[PDB]
Amino acid sequence: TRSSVLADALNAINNAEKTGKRQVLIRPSSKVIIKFLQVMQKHGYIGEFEYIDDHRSGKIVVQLNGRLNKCGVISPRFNVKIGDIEKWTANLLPARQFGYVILTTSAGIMDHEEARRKHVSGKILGFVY
Amino acid sequence: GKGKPRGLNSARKLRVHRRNNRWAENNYKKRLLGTAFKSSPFGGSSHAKGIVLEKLGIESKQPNSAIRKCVRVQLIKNGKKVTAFVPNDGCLNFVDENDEVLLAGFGRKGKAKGDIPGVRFKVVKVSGVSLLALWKEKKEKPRS
Amino acid sequence: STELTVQSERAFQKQPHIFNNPKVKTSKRTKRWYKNAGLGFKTPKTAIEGSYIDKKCPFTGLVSIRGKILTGTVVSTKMHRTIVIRRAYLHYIPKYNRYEKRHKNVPVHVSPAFRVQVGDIVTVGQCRPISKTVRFNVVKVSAAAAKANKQFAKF
Amino acid sequence: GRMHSAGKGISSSAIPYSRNAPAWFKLSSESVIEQIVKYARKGLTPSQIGVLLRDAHGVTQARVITGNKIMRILKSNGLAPEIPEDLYYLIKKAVSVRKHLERNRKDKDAKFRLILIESRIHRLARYYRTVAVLPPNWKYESATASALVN
Amino acid sequence: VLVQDLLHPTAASEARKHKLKTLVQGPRSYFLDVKCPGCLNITTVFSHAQTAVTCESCSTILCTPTGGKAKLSEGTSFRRK
Amino acid sequence: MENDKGQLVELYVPRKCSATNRIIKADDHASVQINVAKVDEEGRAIPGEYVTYALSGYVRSRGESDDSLNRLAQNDGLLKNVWSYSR
RNA sequence: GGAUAGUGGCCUACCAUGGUUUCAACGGGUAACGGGGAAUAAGGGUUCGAUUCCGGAGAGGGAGCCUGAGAAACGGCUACCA
RNA sequence: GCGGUAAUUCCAGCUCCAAUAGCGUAUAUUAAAGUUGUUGCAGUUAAAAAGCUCGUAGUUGAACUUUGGGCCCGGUUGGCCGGUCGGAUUUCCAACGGGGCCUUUCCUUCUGGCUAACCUUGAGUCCUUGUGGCUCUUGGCGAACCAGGACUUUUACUUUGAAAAAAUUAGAGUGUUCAAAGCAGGCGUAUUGCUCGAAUAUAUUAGCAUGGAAUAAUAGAAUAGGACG
RNA sequence: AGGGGAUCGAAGAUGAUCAGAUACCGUCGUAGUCUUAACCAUAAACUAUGCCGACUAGGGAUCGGGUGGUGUUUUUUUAAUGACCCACUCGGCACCUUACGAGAAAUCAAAGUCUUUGGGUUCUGGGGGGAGUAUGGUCGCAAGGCUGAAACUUAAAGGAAUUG
Ligand SMILES: [Mg+2]
Ligand SMILES: [Mg+2]
Ligand SMILES: [Mg+2]
Ligand SMILES: [Mg+2]
Ligand SMILES: [Mg+2]
Ligand SMILES: [Mg+2]
Ligand SMILES: [Mg+2]
Ligand SMILES: [Mg+2]
Ligand SMILES: [Mg+2]
Ligand SMILES: [Mg+2]
Ligand SMILES: [Mg+2]
Ligand SMILES: [Mg+2]
Ligand SMILES: [Mg+2]
Ligand SMILES: [Mg+2]
Ligand SMILES: [Mg+2]
Ligand SMILES: [Mg+2]
Ligand SMILES: [Mg+2]
Ligand SMILES: [Mg+2]
Ligand SMILES: [Mg+2]
Ligand SMILES: [Mg+2]
Ligand SMILES: [Mg+2]
Ligand SMILES: [Mg+2]
Ligand SMILES: [Mg+2]
Ligand SMILES: [Mg+2]
Ligand SMILES: [Mg+2]
Ligand SMILES: [Mg+2]
Ligand SMILES: [Mg+2]
Ligand SMILES: [Mg+2]
Ligand SMILES: [Mg+2]
Ligand SMILES: [Mg+2]
Ligand SMILES: [Mg+2]
Ligand SMILES: [Mg+2]
Ligand SMILES: [Mg+2]
Ligand SMILES: [Mg+2]
Ligand SMILES: [Mg+2]
Ligand SMILES: [Mg+2]
Ligand SMILES: [Mg+2]
Ligand SMILES: [Mg+2]
Ligand SMILES: [Mg+2]
Ligand SMILES: [Zn+2]
Repeated sequence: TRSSVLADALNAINNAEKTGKRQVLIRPSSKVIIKFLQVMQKHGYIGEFEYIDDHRSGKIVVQLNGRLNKCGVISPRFNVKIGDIEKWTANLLPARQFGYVILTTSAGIMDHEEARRKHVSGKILGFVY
Repeated sequence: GKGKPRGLNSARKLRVHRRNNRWAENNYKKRLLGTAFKSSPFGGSSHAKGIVLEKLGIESKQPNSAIRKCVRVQLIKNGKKVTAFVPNDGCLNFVDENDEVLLAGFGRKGKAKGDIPGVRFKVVKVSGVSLLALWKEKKEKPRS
Repeated sequence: STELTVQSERAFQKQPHIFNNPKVKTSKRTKRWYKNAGLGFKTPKTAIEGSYIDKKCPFTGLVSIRGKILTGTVVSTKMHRTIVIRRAYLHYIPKYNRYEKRHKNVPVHVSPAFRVQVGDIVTVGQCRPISKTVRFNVVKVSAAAAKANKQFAKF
Repeated sequence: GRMHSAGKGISSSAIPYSRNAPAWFKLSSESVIEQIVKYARKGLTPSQIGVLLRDAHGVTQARVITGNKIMRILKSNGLAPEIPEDLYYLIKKAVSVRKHLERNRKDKDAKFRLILIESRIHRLARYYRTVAVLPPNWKYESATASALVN
Repeated sequence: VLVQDLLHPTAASEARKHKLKTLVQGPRSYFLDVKCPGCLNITTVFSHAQTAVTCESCSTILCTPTGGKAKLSEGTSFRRK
Repeated sequence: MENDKGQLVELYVPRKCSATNRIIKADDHASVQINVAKVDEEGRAIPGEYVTYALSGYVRSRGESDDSLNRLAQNDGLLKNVWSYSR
């Protein structure tokens, strides 16, 4: 049974890109998926996306460009202690100058750079590059 | 995920499971079972001193043909009996029955050396002096 | 616990030094002392209204609450006038960077000013060693019955 | 997918987007609630009623023409059974399977099947029991099940 | 393939698909008003009846149940809505 | 890939698949670049002057070379119908 | 209630039947004093700490106790064992 | 792996190599070891999926409930000017953050004590044609927190901070002749004395105190024994 | 422990074969093979491939179910039926072709979406022997099942593929 609804949304996006597609249907969407989708978008890693309203949990159509190598999820949402943020980005980003660890914090779902700027931390959602 | 838990609360399962599986580590299990202290002719200690019971001529393994000079030694703190090799040319002439000798391991973590069957130790001293010195003739075997 | 009898001992039960002079014709028979335990724990009316003795009652007795103020949930009410609570907590194990459920049972005194039942969340205040195991006293019930009456008969 | 067998059958009602209307549907909440009742008065399960209302009448979904689910309507009018319908039909079935296993102590398949039905029963009782629709420590015993259902 | 409109699928290729695999789901069963000229009124049947729907007044029949779509009783007529 | 002070560094900025905007690297010797001729009034095809498209080896291997070119050239004006953005 | 410097099954009397446990009780092992710490350097870790500082315990083994503010003291006494 | 007669390997001579006041050997442990795998292993055939299904403990568990829009306030980098005798502040500017309002929006709640802040304004105005600007009391802001009452669903996570031994560790300062160290020392009238120090960081699980309200739990009103008065 | 006991047939006895032949082949044939009531709990019990969920690629057959047709065939008077044909769609047992992708390879629509390493969960392995042995526990009438060590020994054992 569906354990992470986010996990499906990322792996879907990932398989689209890999296969050269320019869009994906995803199912079933969530507040969290949207916000994660939103961060990637803000940073260019996908185009526009549309929420279609089945009278249920939602579907999403993402339009993706091809700037995307990987968008991954972090399966237990481990707590990060703001100083540990460095250790995550390093572990799992390609270089120190681009790419993002995106994570959930009391002050919103935000990438680590915004997290750094706002001086907050929390739990780790996933990543983009 | 194949096969380990990934959950945020599966820490206990993950420790236990490790503990359980460490017992497949040959070094780990000997450490905790206390094999050293229990079996093993030395205490678990680096050398041991014993007494020379008889001089053996151990025939070497294939593909090698030789007589490997050795000694049966009874460990002083132990009475455990052990056969040990007497390194270098001659040197068997430097020992004698009832002589005191200082045995050490063969650097092989237990386990026999090369073509010598059974032997896991080598002689380092006799009557308080050391082969090496006697061999290179910079010292002499003591009176009695 | 207590319930009934109140004078059910070999020794006459009384609050110490709370004299009621027989010569003086009073209309309540027994003069009763109580206190406000502090930290804003309301001394419940069952204590002031009460007639039970209990010298380990935080409100009518000779103990005091000072130190830790813990909450836990009731797991045994077999002991006369004392209970056991389970205190859950997740214990962090660094190497795996996750947690494991742990618990501790804790024995606490419970004043007959309270009617506790298995399932209730209860707030307890540390007091002086009250027995071999008990260092705690039920100070408020942050519960009730956990919906008991709402499983009754059929329509 | 499918809790007690290898089956992967995706298969259900595809309910309509339109949560109100049917616009060609006249009548009234008044009418079909009355309808819901007299049916359940004959001794009909809510499911049966939903079906019965779906075919002979126009009742697309009872919950749309009426504000409520069919079982809730029943409960309100004081018509709800001692235990929920689905638990009932599990117990009723386990009874019929057991009654057969008693007559056929050589039918290992039936033994196996009984276990499954009861394992589903006990898990469902555990649910209802959690949400107060069954008294705490309500329990299915086989020695007493035959009474429960007939 | 490689680039297409998931948001505006063609009605045909949407029509051939399974009811739960359309873009948003809906049924593909209909209702109908059904009459046998012996009587003067119109009962409303569901295209997949299961219950052998008996007419308003006359115990006649109307449709037997099947695997899916109910089979309507031989000498009759109907409209969809 | 600029540097410390504005200077362009790291030789060579690779082409991209007109279709997937992924890099077309050197050993990608299955990729393609189609030069399509600009033409003037009454036929005639204006030599040395093209509408041009590139196409990754990936895409052509996956057999998507023909559909993808269709869409590309058509939303430039060199095709008139043929390609449906719906299915 | 007694005893204690004093809380407390600490002990006694009466009364009750409780208390802990797969979230591992209870039992066994430890060539186990605990800690500050040591060694090994991508990180995560692994292994070690009798031993300069803090805490605890002991004075051949057990128990008892005198003096005294403070000891169940051993460069104090008493007894038994060795 | 060499040695059974021309031994690149033994016993030596010669010469050469490596580290050098030091170098070898034994035992243990650490790194290599992603061969214990949380990060991060492997299990068709190399070692390894229980014959099969049910199932308790345990781990895990779909989506949805204040979002959007408007207004003010004051911060810290950075630009372009520098006014000024290296750094300075206003306005032009973007950028990144904090707070507080109004949007249908408890902020625990009364009962006063307090008021710092403007819907105020009472006069007018230093002065750039004036909302640029602050002193200034007589109708009109709560919450900023005192303290007395009366009552509060329960957690995880994260933040900042308090409480915190030294030595060790990281690390600043200082020319123990260098250095390991040490916490000294450095200037003069070196005849009656002047003076810089003896930092900082880490210190985590738990407990304490504060801010956040995403993620994940908990509780709520359905035989109404519901909510406010 | 009863019944049954045609057949085939561990054991046994034979005829041949052979240097020998306790066998292969032939003959006789006990248990057994079948059934009831109870035991036993193991098989290369095999796909040598845990389960649930998602995604990633093409093709023609087939099993079940359903939908669509001024399709075919059955004649009667056209139908209704039925069997058949075409298109589609769920869910099966499989095959074909490819490989973006995986692997040490053989190969693999999973053995893919893994150093760009995290959906959930169960289980097992950690060089080869010693050995599924010893010992204790437990189950069994028994045979035996489950659980299951070490000392010591050893430089390979092993897998896939290539050429001979
Ligand atoms: Mg093993
Ligand atoms: Mg011998
Ligand atoms: Mg009791
Ligand atoms: Mg399914
Ligand atoms: Mg299951
Ligand atoms: Mg169905
Ligand atoms: Mg007592
Ligand atoms: Mg008892
Ligand atoms: Mg255990
Ligand atoms: Mg010790
Ligand atoms: Mg230790
Ligand atoms: Mg120590
Ligand atoms: Mg010691
Ligand atoms: Mg002492
Ligand atoms: Mg001594
Ligand atoms: Mg004794
Ligand atoms: Mg003493
Ligand atoms: Mg002394
Ligand atoms: Mg020679
Ligand atoms: Mg030579
Ligand atoms: Mg030489
Ligand atoms: Mg060295
Ligand atoms: Mg990790
Ligand atoms: Mg391995
Ligand atoms: Mg194998
Ligand atoms: Mg299997
Ligand atoms: Mg959820
Ligand atoms: Mg802190
Ligand atoms: Mg310090
Ligand atoms: Mg027979
Ligand atoms: Mg025979
Ligand atoms: Mg014969
Ligand atoms: Mg024989
Ligand atoms: Mg087996
Ligand atoms: Mg097979
Ligand atoms: Mg296919
Ligand atoms: Mg048909
Ligand atoms: Mg060899
Ligand atoms: Mg071959
Ligand atoms: Zn009719």
